[PDB]
Amino acid sequence: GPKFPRVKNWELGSITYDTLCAQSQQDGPCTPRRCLGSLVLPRPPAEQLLSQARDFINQYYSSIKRSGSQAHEERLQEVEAEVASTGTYHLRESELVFGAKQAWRNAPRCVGRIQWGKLQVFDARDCSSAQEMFTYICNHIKYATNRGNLRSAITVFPQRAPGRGDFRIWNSQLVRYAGYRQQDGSVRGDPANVEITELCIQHGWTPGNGRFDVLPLLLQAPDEAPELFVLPPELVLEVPLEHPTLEWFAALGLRWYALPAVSNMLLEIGGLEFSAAPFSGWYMSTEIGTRNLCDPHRYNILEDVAVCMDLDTRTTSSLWKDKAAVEINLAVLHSFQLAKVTIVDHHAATVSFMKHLDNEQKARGGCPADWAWIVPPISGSLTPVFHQEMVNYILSPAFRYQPDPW
Amino acid sequence: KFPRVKNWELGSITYDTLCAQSQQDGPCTPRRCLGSLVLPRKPAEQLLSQARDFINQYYSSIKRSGSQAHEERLQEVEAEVASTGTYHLRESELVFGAKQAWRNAPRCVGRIQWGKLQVFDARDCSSAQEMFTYICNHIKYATNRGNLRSAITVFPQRAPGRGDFRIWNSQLVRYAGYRQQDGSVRGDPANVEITELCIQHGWTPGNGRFDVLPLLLQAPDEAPELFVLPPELVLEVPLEHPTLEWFAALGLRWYALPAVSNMLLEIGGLEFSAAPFSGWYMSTEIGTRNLCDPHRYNILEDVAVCMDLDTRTTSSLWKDKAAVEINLAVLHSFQLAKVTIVDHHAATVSFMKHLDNEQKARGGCPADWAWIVPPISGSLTPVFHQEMVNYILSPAFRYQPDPW
Ligand code: HEM
Ligand code: HEM
Ligand SMILES: CNCc1cccc(OCc2ccc3ccc(N)nc3c2)c1
Ligand SMILES: CNCc1cccc(OCc2ccc3ccc(N)nc3c2)c1
Ligand SMILES: C[C@H](O)[C@H](O)[C@H]1CNc2nc(N)[nH]c(=O)c2N1
Ligand SMILES: C[C@H](O)[C@H](O)[C@H]1CNc2nc(N)[nH]c(=O)c2N1
Ligand SMILES: [Zn+2]
Repeated sequence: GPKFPRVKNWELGSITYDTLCAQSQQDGPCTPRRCLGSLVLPRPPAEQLLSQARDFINQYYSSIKRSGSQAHEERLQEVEAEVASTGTYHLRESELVFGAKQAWRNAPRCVGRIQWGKLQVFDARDCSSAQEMFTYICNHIKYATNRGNLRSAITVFPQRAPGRGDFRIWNSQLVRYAGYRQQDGSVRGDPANVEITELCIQHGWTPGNGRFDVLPLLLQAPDEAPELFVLPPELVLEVPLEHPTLEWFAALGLRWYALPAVSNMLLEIGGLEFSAAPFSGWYMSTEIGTRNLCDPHRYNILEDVAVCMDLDTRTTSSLWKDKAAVEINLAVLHSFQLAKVTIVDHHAATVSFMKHLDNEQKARGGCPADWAWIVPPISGSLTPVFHQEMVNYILSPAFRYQPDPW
Repeated sequence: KFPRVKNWELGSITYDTLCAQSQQDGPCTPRRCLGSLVLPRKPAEQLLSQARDFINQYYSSIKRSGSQAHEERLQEVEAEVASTGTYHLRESELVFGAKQAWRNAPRCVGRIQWGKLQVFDARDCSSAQEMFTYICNHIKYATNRGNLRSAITVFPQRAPGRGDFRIWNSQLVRYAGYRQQDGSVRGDPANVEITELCIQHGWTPGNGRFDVLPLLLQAPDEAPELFVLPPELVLEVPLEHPTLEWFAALGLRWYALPAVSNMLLEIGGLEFSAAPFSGWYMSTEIGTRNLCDPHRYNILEDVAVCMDLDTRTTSSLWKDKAAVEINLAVLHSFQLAKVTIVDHHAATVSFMKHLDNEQKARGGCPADWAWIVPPISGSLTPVFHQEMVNYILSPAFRYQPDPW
């Protein structure tokens, strides 16, 4: 009936319509001729800045129920004046907080959005050096880790400025394991991290040689070479992996870090671009257990675990990969619980997401979601989100990919 | 322009140029992607263009493009359409058309097999009784005592101002779903509606969990007729587990032949409303979807209790552990019964080889990532890490409304 996408849940038979998608002011990669929804990474003039700024200020005043008021029209005139004399403008602190949270809420690929209202926003817009960035980051890590009782947080560094260089954190995460290319062609540690490891070495880092060496931070303040900073070990909480019934699993010496803190994304609010704005939550167990440890192009431990479980690895039909993978995931969950470090399994996460979808249906008339990323990498059809159709679209404020600084 | 397509495990890049041959719209627009939706929301010059395109594909396929036979066949089609508003395919064109529709099916992980398809021409069918004979022969051929062979039977095309030939069942073999008035369903909940239609058309119902349904067959503008399949034609595999001796005690079983019968086959603008086709099962369809889906037989909790797993909490991954044992039971049992089946690992591996064949052959291959990636162990298969482009090519299989 209504002129909006109809959206079905096939488990429950329930129907909704997404009206929120009509607020998208930015095109995705799909056309009526072909769907490109499965691609990971598909491919200012003051007039364009102003329309984005106005849109965000409207968003802000709506959220505090003062839409159309005197303070709304004054903030609008102030932003236009600011832009008129300087080419850019600045956010009030409470505007920054609302934007950072709206950006997380708007992120289609995040299954953890039930939590979006509980985000601690650290304003670091006064930072003027790389040393100072290191201080802010350390504080963030400390606050976010909270000795294993993890708290969502984001630290926002100064925005892109006309005729000045960007604040950048070169590492893709605040905590990452080194990946050392060996003379045979293979990689010790995390192959995902080969490039960043070699950049750290060029910049003067004395390299380790373990499978789990924590990388130093490479931090770049405006118009300056990046500087190297070693994280003090006591700040970086790690969890050794053991299995509840398989006693040998502990002998593998596997481990992972507690804090998933992404640091290379661009946070865009009202046309303003924050090139350095690391944020962190807590892991879903399949991220560590299935992706980081079992991806063929990552740690690739599946065959090793399977051999220890004495499975038949000469034939697909023994389901040795599925069997090993479940035990690895169980080890991740059990170890994190034993260490009292916050973690969530893929069943509890997806159930909480279904609740999130129901909330946003009422609050906003929809919720942008990327099915391929929301559905977990193991046990897909055993979670409720698998049977839930989703509509994917770009809303702003937004977290965005950005080119590597080198 | 043309999509850049990357495999994230191997770092290799292709470009899809096949998609430029798509002439029919999908559901997506640049404002929003609707790729996860299961079903679509909803003259003579048009028929002539689709007809001309298909004939061109056919003569190109046999390397005789431009031949005298080619030019004449285009005039034949043009003469039939100008005179009658429609036209008919020759058997060879139909055989080609059916294979191309399979080859073009973006949701099918089994397309490495696309050239090996037996095509039965049932276009000289005039009654429901005749459709039944054709269907029984199809099942007999396809089943082949456990050595499954892909096949399709094609019934008369749709015609203006006449009802359609239809098989009302979604698959030729399906288990009944009886709704007990205390809410629950005995049997397959996916089939409650078809089960009820059968009963009021005069079927005496059973009361088991695996009662094979009769077929409702409809000749144009006639009420459908009921036909019970000869029990010897329906091959079933009882499920047991290689190590859990209690598993056989569950009484689980499934049929060998996945034979879809409600899709529409479109070739060169002609529409075949009844064109059932079958191949063989991939184990996850039975183990994960049919037996473990919450809105199907939903046996996860039962198997979990038998394995003495901690059902109290999600963090024990009881669901994942039971699911794996069920899929293992399916593989073991089909293999023990000498019935064709492929596991999701072998299947996705063969699909990758297919993407590669098709890249060289046609410059791309339409694929629906959400459907190609198996319902358990997604990222442990190569297809997970492969980007895919989805679009509609003709000839094609399409959904069509339920005839009731
Ligand atoms: C609090 C617990 C959280 C959980 C369990 C969670 C879970 C996830 C997961 C599993 C993914 C998929 C990423 C992958 O597979 O590599 C993801 C993506 C994402 N998350 Fe969340 N998240 C959480 C908190 C946050 C926070 C605090 C933010 C930002 C303020 C955030 C923003 C994002 C963004 C932008 C993506 C997409 C990244 C990309 O496109 O590459 N998440 N999240
Ligand atoms: C020979 C072995 C075959 C295998 C292993 C196979 C595998 C599969 C699987 C796993 C699906 C997903 C279906 C679901 O989840 O319900 C599928 C879908 C599909 N298959 Fe195949 N298939 C085979 C043969 C065939 C043949 C012979 C045809 C037609 C000539 C065909 C046409 C299709 C079509 C049109 C779909 C999409 C159905 C829909 O959208 O509902 N397949 N296939
Ligand atoms: C390989 N895909 C791109 C890529 C590269 C590096 C990290 C990353 O992770 C995304 C991401 C972002 C935020 C997250 C928040 C919480 C969490 N558990 N995982 C999260 C994962 C994604
Ligand atoms: C969109 N409705 C989903 C739906 C409803 C009814 C049957 C069905 O089966 C799809 C299907 C089609 C062809 C197949 C060929 C081989 C095979 N193993 N499974 C196959 C599965 C799928
Ligand atoms: C090709 C495909 O898009 C790619 O492998 C995606 C699929 N789904 C994903 N889902 C999550 N959560 N994270 C990922 O990196 C990916 N990768
Ligand atoms: C909502 C979602 O698109 C829907 O559940 C799809 C997902 N992928 C699937 N994949 C296959 N093979 N079969 C299916 O029925 C589905 N269902
Ligand atoms: Zn799309």
